[PDB]
Amino acid sequence: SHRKFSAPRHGSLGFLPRKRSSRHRGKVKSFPKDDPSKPVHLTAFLGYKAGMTHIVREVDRPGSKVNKKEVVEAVTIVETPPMVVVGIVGYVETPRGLR
Amino acid sequence: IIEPSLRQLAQKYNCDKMICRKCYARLHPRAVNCRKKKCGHTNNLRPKKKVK
Amino acid sequence: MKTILSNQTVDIPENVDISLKGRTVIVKGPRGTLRRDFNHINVELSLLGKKKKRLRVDKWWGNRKELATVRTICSHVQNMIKGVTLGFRYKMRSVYAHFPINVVIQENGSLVEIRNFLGEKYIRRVRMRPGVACSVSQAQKDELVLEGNDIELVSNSAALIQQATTVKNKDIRKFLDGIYVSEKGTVQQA
Amino acid sequence: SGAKFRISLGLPVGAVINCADNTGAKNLYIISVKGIKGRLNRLPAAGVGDMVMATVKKGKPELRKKVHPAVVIRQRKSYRRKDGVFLYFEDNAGVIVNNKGEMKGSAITGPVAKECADLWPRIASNAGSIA
Amino acid sequence: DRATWKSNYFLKIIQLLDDYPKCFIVGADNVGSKQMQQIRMSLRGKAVVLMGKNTMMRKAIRGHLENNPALEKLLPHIRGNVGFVFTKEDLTEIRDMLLANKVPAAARAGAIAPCEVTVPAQNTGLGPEKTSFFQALGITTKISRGTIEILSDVQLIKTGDKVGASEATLLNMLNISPFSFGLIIQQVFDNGSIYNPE
Amino acid sequence: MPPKFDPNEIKVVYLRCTGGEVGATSALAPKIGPLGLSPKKVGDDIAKKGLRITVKLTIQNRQAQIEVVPSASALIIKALPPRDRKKQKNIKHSGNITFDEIVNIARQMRHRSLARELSGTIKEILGTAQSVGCNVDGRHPHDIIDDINSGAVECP
RNA sequence: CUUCCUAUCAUUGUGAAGCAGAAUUCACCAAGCGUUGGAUUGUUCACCCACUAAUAGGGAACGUGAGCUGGGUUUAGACC
RNA sequence: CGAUGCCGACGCUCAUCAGACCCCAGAAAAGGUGUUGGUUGAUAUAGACAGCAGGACGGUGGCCAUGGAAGUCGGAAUCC
Ligand SMILES: [Zn+2]
Repeated sequence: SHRKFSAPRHGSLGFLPRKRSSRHRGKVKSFPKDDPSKPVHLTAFLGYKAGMTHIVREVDRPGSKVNKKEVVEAVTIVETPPMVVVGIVGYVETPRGLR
Repeated sequence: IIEPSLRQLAQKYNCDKMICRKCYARLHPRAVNCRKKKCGHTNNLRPKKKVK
Repeated sequence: MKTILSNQTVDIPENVDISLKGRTVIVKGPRGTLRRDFNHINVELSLLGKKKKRLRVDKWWGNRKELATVRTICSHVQNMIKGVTLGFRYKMRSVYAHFPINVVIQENGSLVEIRNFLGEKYIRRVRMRPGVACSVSQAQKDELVLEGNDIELVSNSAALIQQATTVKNKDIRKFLDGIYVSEKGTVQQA
Repeated sequence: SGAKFRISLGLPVGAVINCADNTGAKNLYIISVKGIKGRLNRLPAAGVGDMVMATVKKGKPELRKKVHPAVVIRQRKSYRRKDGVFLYFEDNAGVIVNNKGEMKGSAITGPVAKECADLWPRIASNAGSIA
Repeated sequence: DRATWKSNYFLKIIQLLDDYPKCFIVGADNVGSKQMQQIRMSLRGKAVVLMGKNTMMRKAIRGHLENNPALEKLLPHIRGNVGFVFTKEDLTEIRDMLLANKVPAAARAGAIAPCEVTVPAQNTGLGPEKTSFFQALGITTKISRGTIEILSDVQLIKTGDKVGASEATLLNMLNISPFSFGLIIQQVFDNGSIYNPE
Repeated sequence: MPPKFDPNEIKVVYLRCTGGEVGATSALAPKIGPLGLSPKKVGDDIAKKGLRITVKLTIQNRQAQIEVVPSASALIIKALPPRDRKKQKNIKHSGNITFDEIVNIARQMRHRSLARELSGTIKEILGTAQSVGCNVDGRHPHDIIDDINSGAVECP
């Protein structure tokens, strides 16, 4: 037969080798595209997650029922000591892929 | 405000058409066969009904 | 079936020189040059006479659908003759019954912004094809003018701004407004 | 503008909430929240300041035994403002209203959540104290 | 063409030449259906008018057979739509009374304009109406001295210009035309003695 | 005249029906008059056989509705036991209303239509402009279309 | 609890009206995405109260009992 | 997959669902100025079909129906 009552699905199939990661740290899978007008600059950093804490700020979204009032907003604290550059790598485009 | 000539100029593009009774296409005013292959170039055509 | 020959001749004016590399007719007149590529169309083109008096197209052994292109090759060249000597003007009028169409030519010949159409707050901007210049008519209160030396780019670029102002979800035979082509002439005519 | 930032819905269908005005009712019996599209096998829930249909189960014989629109004033489930204070009153509450959005009675006892007073101005006219 | 229609065409023209003593070659140039009705209404009081599509061509087959001789002097002169009028009238009356009428016939849509009209800033006749039909193409005209007065005086009317559906209509109520030819005569047939208007 | 008696050259003419009895148009004299400030009052004066429809040309020289019954014979032939409905009188006459001589008056006054040779061609028109008995008794025009030369020069 | 179909209830793009606007009806490419909470009955089905953009129809051994429930059929006890 | 790796013969067909072999697992009534043949009647040098050159003409909303009908429910009628 058909399902008696319709229903939305559980979970998402777009994430479906649901298993332990081979890595331990994040592996950025696609870096932002370079607009060669801009002066050279890095793209990504490497930080450590410390904990969480509050914050209090104003807000100036025009039209919101929360305009020009306090809001409290849960935040993290990602401690980020300066890294150290040690090596350079060059990549060449190949019809197969990147080398 | 719309003028005499302009209205009949507008009626040329929106109001003087031939319609195909099997697929509801919008043919050019002197056609006796439809244009689309999803009804088979049928020749059952009627003028697009002009307003009151 | 299988007609042994059906040809056509293009008498071209004496102010024009036309050259053709096999099937890439290049026409040059008082206003500029035009290049058109007739490939995958299978017609042999010839050119006869001093000053290039006449262009002669040819077509051997052609069935019906393959025959009716001998004139189409001829007919486009006429538009490449006329478009380069005279130059096309496509006059087009703005019909409005709600309240004014506010068209302003933001640049030389492109970005034809169309405000207050049907009362909308959207600024419908349209970019003309290369080499087609749009000007708001000094001659009449509500007309644009598209001048260009190629019918396909001139005529298409008119259909955009006509089609880019379309009433939606309303009785079309009642909401008669927009921008609709009126006159299809030349730059110098008589 | 029309902001109604999510507040923890705490009265599912079946909630019996004390009436809070002088119409003479004493219990609203929620039947269905108004504006909820729902999912398979989930009771609709009515927050604070949400129009919700209700059938008076104890009070004036005129009112009982028919469906009257209602608005939930005070809810017992601790809901969060958008500044981190979790306000929660002492009892469930409500008030009869027309579907045009204006009261039937003319005297509300007890406080009114600030969420309602921002939404239904007619209720905020008669509110004793917008807590 | 048909057969009976063709034999009737043979029958109608052949009688009218015999019925009225002589017949004139009058130019029946482009003119309205009712506008050329009046051409037949004016010219008939004691005369017969006839327009022929294939009656007029028997001149060739007759000229070879030399009846009412020398039609070869008149066969290829009928380029353009000139015509015959079967009358008991004379050479000067046919010419002048058809000149006098000078029909301002209504034109056609999509035509060409070899003939021009000057457009002065005065009144020629424009009754109860709105200038908006002129305001369509940018011409703005005021109302004074009775009819609507077109204040423009520049040569709006040129040679070979395109005429739209509404364009001939404007010249109709102004009663001006880009085809102002009227009715023109220069050729006469008088019982075998060919003449020109006297 | 139409909106508010605009400043113009009004000499308007319209094709109006139903003289005498009102008919189902529920109007006799005006078609564009009353909104033009030109009263239909004087058009009603002419409105007051034929108990039946006509065609009326009405003239309005800026202030005056001078209604004129057109001199077309058919409009006058009819106007001169009750003439009840659903007839069907074959065709509209009694058979003895002297059709051949009502049309004498018309031939001498109708001079605004239908190209005329000698008056043997107006007689073709005004016997065919008729619809009372359709060209006295019921022989319709069938071979009477050549008399413009053989009964015109012998008409007077 | 998963998937699939389209002969489409709503959503994106569009065609037509006896289409002024609002609501609507006929149709096209179209299955990505949704199609509910309950009283009564074992119920599939049905009929109702309420909200909703709509509360469209179906298939997979009339899906699914070493997945459950056993309410009713359909053993043995009984009563009319 | 053994055999056309013949410089095989004449043709027909564009499919945004092509078609591809007895029993056989390839649907119809009906349509298509898609395309290629056939049959029949015409018209063209008393010259064609187009397009340029004029248009639904006027007495006339004929007379009537009155059901409102100047081309319209519908009328013996319905011509010049
Ligand atoms: Zn079709």
